[PDB]
Amino acid sequence: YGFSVPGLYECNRYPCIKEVECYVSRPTEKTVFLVFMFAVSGICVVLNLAELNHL
Amino acid sequence: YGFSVPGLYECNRYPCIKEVECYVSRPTEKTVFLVFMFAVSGICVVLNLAELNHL
Repeated sequence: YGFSVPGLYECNRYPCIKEVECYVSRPTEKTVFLVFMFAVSGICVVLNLAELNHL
Repeated sequence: YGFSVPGLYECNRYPCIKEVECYVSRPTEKTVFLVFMFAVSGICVVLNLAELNHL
């Protein structure tokens, strides 16, 4: 997924003719959710590594 | 105009986004009309040249 959800998409899949432009819903909220989940998962990873090192 | 009227056109003029496809009305009749007018004009040109040469 990367780190952001763009508001525009360029699509060239059949049956679309040549290349078309499509528009996404709530890109900003989805970006915020993505970043927050990444941060929480990183914290979990750090704590798990600390535990493993302690063992 | 050339010698034919194609049935499809590819257009990339503002405000159209990128390139779009457009469809023409009665391409075959217009092609026939174009060729017929060209032939008649050519006959007229030949006759006029013959007259001028005679003078």
